[PDB]
Amino acid sequence: NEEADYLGVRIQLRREQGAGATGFLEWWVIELQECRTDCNLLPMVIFSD
Amino acid sequence: IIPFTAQAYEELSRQFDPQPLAMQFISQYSPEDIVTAQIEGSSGALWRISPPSRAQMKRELYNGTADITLRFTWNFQRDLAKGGTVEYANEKHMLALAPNSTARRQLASLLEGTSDQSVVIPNLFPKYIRAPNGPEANPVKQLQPNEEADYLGVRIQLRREQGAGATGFLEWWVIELQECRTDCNLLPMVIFSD
Amino acid sequence: NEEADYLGVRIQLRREQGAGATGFLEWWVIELQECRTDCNLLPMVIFSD
Amino acid sequence: IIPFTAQAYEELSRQFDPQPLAMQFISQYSPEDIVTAQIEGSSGALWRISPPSRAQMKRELYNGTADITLRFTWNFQRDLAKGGTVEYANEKHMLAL
Repeated sequence: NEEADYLGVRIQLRREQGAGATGFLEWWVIELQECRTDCNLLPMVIFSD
Repeated sequence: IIPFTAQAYEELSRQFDPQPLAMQFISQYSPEDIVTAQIEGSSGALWRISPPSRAQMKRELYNGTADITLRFTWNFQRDLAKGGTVEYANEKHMLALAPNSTARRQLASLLEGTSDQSVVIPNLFPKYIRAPNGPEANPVKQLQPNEEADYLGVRIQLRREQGAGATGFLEWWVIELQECRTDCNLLPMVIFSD
Repeated sequence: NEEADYLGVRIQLRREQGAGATGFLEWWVIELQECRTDCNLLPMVIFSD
Repeated sequence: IIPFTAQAYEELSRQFDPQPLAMQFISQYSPEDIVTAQIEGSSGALWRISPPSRAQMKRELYNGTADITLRFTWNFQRDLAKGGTVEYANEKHMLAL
């Protein structure tokens, strides 16, 4: 189904501030929508010729 | 990366109609072979310069007796699945910012963050570049016959988001063309791909 | 002696703070263990075929 | 990237004169083939590391029971217009801390 068989990605914004000012260490986190184990890992299965 | 319309090709032709060597060069390329890279004039990266490196750069701009080399580089990635043997065609321009020059002092005052003043650096941006089937992305000597003297002046600014507090300085450089009239946030680089 | 003839590296953490908050401009510095002149330079000798 | 002067080649030769295998290797290269890359010892990038990644690295250095691999990598970009079929020559050293 091409695009319809692609996994949903849960996106988060992590914003370390350090409780003070506007110093914002900002980075994005991505998780798979259906993660159960190892939500910190996105297993991409690559078939190398 | 926008390919030339037939109108942009007629406009480039009308711009260079007085130079028979420029028209002889333009006539070797199709509107599909000529691309305008609309390079955004805000740096796509924050300037992560170490505080001692910035203090050294400030000392070298104000007090340095050696020429400080301003290097403008371009590098064109191509589709190897469309053919050719070279994925990357690149080259560099290099202006010597002479000691005590106006541009060197104005780029030194930008580092103080006390001035809304842009530095203008003449002769820095080759508008017309050949991307040949080899690795060397040479400027078009037929469209820029005075070489460095036909390169556009670049207005450089330091943007310094602070957040009104402390020394947390989100710093990045902005570049504009000296003669920008429309879209000053874009630097149209005209690339002739072989 | 392969690994035993490799130079020791002195590593430092530089931490510009700006005397305030947790805004930490952090970067690593590396020096050669036996640096005498130009400790800010690591001379790698490359034999190009 | 500074090519070897004839003096730097004589100095390298005088450094390795006691090792006949080293002199046999040095004698295969010209002063133009040997370059000193003067790598600046300050990182050319700020260490962005996320605060949780830094806290994890600190926990793994102090309390980690597994060996933490310190990987030193070098990668040499070459001019394809000077010839050869390989733009990038690279390798890695890996110390188990």
